[PDB]
Amino acid sequence: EQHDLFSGTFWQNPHPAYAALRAEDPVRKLALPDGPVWLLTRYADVREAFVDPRLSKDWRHTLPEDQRADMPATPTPMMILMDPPDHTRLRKLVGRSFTVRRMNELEPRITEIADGLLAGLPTDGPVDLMREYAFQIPVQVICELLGVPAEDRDDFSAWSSVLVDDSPADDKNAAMGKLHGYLSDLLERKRTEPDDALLSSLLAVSDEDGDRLSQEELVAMAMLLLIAGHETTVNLIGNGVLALLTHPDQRKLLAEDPSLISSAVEEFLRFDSPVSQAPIRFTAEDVTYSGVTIPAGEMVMLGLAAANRDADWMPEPDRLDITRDASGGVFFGHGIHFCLGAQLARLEGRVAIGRLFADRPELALAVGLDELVYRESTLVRGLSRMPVTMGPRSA
Ligand code: HEM
Repeated sequence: EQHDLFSGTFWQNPHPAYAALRAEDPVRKLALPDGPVWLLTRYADVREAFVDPRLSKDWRHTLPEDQRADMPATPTPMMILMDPPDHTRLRKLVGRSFTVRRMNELEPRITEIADGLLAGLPTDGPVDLMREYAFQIPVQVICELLGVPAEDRDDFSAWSSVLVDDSPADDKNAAMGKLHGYLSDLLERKRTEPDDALLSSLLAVSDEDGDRLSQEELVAMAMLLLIAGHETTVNLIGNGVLALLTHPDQRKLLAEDPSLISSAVEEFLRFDSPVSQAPIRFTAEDVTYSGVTIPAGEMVMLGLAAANRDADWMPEPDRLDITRDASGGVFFGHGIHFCLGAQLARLEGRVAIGRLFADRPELALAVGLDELVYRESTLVRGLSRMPVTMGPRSA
């Protein structure tokens, strides 16, 4: 029978809806509030679509040919909203700074951030694990990555939460201006006073033809990292913790062998992908997937959460198996826009989740599954809150 889509029963558990879509309606127009968008749910179609040159990030394909003259490529020069060759240049410049060592160097800091939060949580609560733990880690990590002065952090975090929906969308519109101004000035302090962190690194960036990020590009890139790395990581933590709380068997396996945490994080990303659909693509011309044709100029979402449970890709896809092999999941995307932060996200997930279950072996949900409340956000699989009882700290 007809499962609700992006409404009703869908928000608490969209997986049955996605399974029915993959089986019966794999390429489907969705009447979303701000406008209709097409959804692809089969793994093979999603994978193809990510490398389909006819599926663009350039919103100007929504305009008929005669209306394009005046029009800018992007509303903000963010690399995620570009096609090659412009994307290729920004990806080359920023990518330089995302070194293996920079990631390894962050691990002790992420560990300290997690331990600091864990220390302040009570044994008997109940406590909202989202507000109190998952929400805090990723922005504190972004602060560390970028080199936001520790005095400016609680302020930085404050305006960051405003971007992750506190009140109406009037304030975010100006919170961007605050973060833009703040980052703009910080970049100046880094220029005068180089440090080992990312903002400083991004200024040095210079290819042999002398190329470098403009002042405008630098701030847009920093804002992109904040936005791309905050809510996403929060939901990796929230969703992975929930997966363990709801699968006693897998939780036992991890407890007996803590080294499974890396494999576990890959499986959480597959089993309940936090970026549930990829951000919109635009058809540059008509495309046909699973015999269904999407006209030129349309908006298209790639169903990552749906694709990651496609049995044509992964056998027993509805089973959580933290020993499973990750291979080929689409939770970080695929092709040219593949998540720049994937290594950092994976690090944050394994520290946040691994340390929590190590610190609090008797952690338990304090409500029934049917009582969990998810954010009604098209591209997000995210708990609004997670009531838990932390239980005693491990011996
Ligand atoms: C925590 C879990 C995360 C998930 C599931 C995730 C997922 C994704 C996905 C699916 C894409 C590609 C979107 C598309 O092709 O339309 C992407 C791109 C991107 N992500 Fe992540 N992300 C995560 C964390 C992060 C973090 C921590 C950072 C930075 C520290 C980051 C930075 C970026 C950037 C800059 C892009 C754009 C890359 C490009 O356009 O070339 N992400 N992410």
